[PDB]
Amino acid sequence: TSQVRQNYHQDSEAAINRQINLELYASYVYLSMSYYFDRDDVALKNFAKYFLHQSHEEREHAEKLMKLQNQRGGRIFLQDIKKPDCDDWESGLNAMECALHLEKNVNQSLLELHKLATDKNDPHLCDFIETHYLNEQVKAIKELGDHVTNLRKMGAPESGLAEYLFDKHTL
Amino acid sequence: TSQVRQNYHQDSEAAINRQINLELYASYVYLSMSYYFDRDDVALKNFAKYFLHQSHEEREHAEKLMKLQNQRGGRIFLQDIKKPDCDDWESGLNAMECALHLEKNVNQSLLELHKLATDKNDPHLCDFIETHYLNEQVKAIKELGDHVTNLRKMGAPESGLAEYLFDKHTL
Amino acid sequence: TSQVRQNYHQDSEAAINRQINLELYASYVYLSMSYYFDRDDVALKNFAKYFLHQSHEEREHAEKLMKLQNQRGGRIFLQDIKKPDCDDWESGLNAMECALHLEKNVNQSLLELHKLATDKNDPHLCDFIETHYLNEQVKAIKELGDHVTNLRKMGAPESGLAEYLFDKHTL
Amino acid sequence: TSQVRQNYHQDSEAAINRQINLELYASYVYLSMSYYFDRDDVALKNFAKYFLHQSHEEREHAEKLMKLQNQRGGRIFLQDIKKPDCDDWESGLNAMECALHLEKNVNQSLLELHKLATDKNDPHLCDFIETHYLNEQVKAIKELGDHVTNLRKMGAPESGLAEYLFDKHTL
Amino acid sequence: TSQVRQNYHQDSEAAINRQINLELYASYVYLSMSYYFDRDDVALKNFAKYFLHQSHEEREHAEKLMKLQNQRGGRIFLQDIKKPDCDDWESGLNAMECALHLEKNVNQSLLELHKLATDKNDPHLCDFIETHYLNEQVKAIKELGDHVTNLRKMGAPESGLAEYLFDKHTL
Amino acid sequence: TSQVRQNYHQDSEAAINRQINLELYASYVYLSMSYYFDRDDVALKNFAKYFLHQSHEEREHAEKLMKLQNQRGGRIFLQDIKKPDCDDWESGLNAMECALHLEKNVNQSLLELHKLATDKNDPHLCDFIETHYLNEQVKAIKELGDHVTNLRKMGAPESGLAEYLFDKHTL
Ligand SMILES: [Fe+2]
Ligand SMILES: [Fe+2]
Repeated sequence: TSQVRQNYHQDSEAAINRQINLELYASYVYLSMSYYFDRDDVALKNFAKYFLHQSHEEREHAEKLMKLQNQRGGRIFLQDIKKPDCDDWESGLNAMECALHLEKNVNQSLLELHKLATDKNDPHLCDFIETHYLNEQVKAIKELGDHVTNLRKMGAPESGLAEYLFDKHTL
Repeated sequence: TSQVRQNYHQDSEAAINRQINLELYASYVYLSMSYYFDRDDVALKNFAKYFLHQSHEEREHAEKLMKLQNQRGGRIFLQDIKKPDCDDWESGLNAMECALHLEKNVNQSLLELHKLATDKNDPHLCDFIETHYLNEQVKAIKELGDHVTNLRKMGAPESGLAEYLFDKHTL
Repeated sequence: TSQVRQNYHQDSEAAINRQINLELYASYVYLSMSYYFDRDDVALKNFAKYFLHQSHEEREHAEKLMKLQNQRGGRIFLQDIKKPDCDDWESGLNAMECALHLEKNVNQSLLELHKLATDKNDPHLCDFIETHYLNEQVKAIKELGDHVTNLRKMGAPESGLAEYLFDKHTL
Repeated sequence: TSQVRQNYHQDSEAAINRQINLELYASYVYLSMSYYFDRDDVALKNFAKYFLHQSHEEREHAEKLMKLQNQRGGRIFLQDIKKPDCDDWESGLNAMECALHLEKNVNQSLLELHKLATDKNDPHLCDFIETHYLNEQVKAIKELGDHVTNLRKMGAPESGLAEYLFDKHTL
Repeated sequence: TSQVRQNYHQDSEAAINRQINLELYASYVYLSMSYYFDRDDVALKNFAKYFLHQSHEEREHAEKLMKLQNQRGGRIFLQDIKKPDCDDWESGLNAMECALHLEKNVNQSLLELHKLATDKNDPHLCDFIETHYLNEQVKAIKELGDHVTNLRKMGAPESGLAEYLFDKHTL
Repeated sequence: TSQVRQNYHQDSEAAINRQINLELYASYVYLSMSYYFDRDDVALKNFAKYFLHQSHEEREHAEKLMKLQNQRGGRIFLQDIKKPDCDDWESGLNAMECALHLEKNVNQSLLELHKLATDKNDPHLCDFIETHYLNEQVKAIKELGDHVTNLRKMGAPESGLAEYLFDKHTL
């Protein structure tokens, strides 16, 4: 080769292609969670709106990485998006615990993207990862921890009054 | 024949006359439910406002069917409106369960009105039933199911805090 | 039961339950009259709008009596609403004469409700009947008398120009 | 072939070409009626404005059918537009009776277009006919019936005061 | 089973689950096309904005079908989303031809969904398909046909002036 | 015749009846041209809007002549409107050339209407023709000549870029 490419390794190009697939898969998991809470035998509307907003954010993360790949001079290759591991999510506390578990994995993958970028002397890539992806994750993790603590203290999962009142007052 | 009548069978004319009576009877059942929740030993004001709104909607359904009957060239015949089957409604969950049971019967009657219109080659009547009466019913049924699920989970009927808080936050 | 009941007889409770049924029956009669004048071989739109307004007023009278019954500490019991005595109303002068005949009967029933209330020493009930129901009746009767006199003088019922011009200028 | 054609029969294509010609012919009949009522020995201005509005509506019906034909992938073929059957329309009641007679024929032709569409498994065409053409006809027929009834009752055609007052108050 | 389910077959439930997957796959194909036209050796910005808008529309179609599935009383099951068949799209006329080919397949699948709903006596489902999905498809097909015709006439693909001027003036 | 007729010959009455038919026929030719350019294998939207505007203007010319016939005291007689001579119009330059050829014929017919009015001593008719119909024609002819010259110079008909750019910039 490209006429705009300068100081961009092949390994970085492969790692960006893996992160794009990971973000699309997370967006699909959140979409499944959202429409579980819309059923007539679950019926909690603010849980549903919350997870639909999360699903709309992961997709913007993916599109931003695709724009970076085109700016630096590499080529995009897409893969299959696999289906989520759960079909029924069982409760409102259980979904929050699974969401925490997923955001920690995404954070762990970004940290290795950053160590690869520093092993190759690519300061533009290091600055991109630090500015756009690293503070957002620790904020999301802190919020999900707060939610899980409050739901455990109110008395869920073996109490429906707890999840009804949490649906009303926090979300 | 009448000078405006064209492609309108006698059987359709009798079935429309039966549906008008069914809508008037449903309006009278909702009016009974409403003023049960206004008594001084029940005293729940948002249950009462909710059922009064439902009562005002059924009467508009009936008047729309009468206008159709006059547009196509048939004649209206009215019958006696019978009294409701219950006098005391016992609880707030119990009334929602009876309301669900009533809306399902009205839906079942509309489906046979539609099969009769199809067996007779009357596309104007089929379009009227599909446009004005069929999506409204499935929406009403989905809402009443949501309400019953939430009230059962909060712990009603053997808990007064549940119905007090449901009166305040949902209705 | 009741904790709010004070100075309220059983006979008064039965008479209020009869007046509620009478008001619902009058509302049903006016609804029949209204949709007779909407047919394509009668076709007089302001007669129809006038009788539809009367039908919407009788129903509010009934709901106000139900609220009184709950305020004083009695219990509501509903009956069957019978069908009207006429199906075809024959003319525009004929319907006005039947309407006058019906309002006089309702007035006669209120006068006996008032004499019962005074025979029992119930001043709250006497004040309710005098304030909300007695001047409205004499005003409605005076108006229907005016209408009948004007229609007879213009030359109805054996003149269509008369009822066309009355539909247009007065109503 | 056409690159956009899918699930569209030749018979449907011929029937749409016949309906276009029928709508153009109806527009020409209404234009003749309009300018009859503008003569100095007839002189009724609101009859004339009413029939000119009807003439402007039939032409839009025809243009909408031509747009459908181009959307589905068929080809338009035009024919001769014949002249109306009457030159002098004789009265104001007589023109309304002829107008009713014409709208009933157009309705009868649309009903066979719909039965052809269902015999061929074309749901897009059935939905087009039901949504845009079938309720409009029954409304037009009900209105013309009202007009004819009122004019007969006022005493037309052997009374000029009747048609003068009807020209002034209804139209 | 469910407490809201009435007149809903198992076969319809399986067919809706297949249509959801088809809509998600179409959205992913459009997203691939969009970011091909953003490369530095292709560089056509209005082609890219056009295909990104199409990608955002398919996802709303899918979410609407999921809401229907929950309203009627069935259960959602998700599958893997496969990757697109092409990686490099070769030209601007070539992408429009592939887009036409895709929309025709989606239309063919909806027509069989409708024939299944008719063979089972489900008028609510038939009305849903006719109102929300069938006119939209024929409009999209007519537009893509227009685009392909204009690009072929201007002289593409063996002329860069053609696609530059089409990028500027139409899109 | 008539009580308002004065200085109006029978020959003038027949010539006005012929001009009305000529204007209706021109309106129908323009309507055919318009919907040829809407097909999916022609696809030029501003040619279509231009010819639809011309079609709406010819009909107003005809209605104005009918009003004059009623003002002077003659009687209107209508004939059959024949179908256009072409079905496929082949190109944009070709349609512009046919339009020029049609407007010249209409002008030639108006000039003989004027010579007839002068041979009969009818100054009101001469003033009508001069004020409302004669400058309009020479302006329309000058415009169509401009269009044909520009299209020939750009390189049509054997160049699609020419007609695409003329569609965009002039119309
Ligand atoms: Fe609270
Ligand atoms: Fe240009």
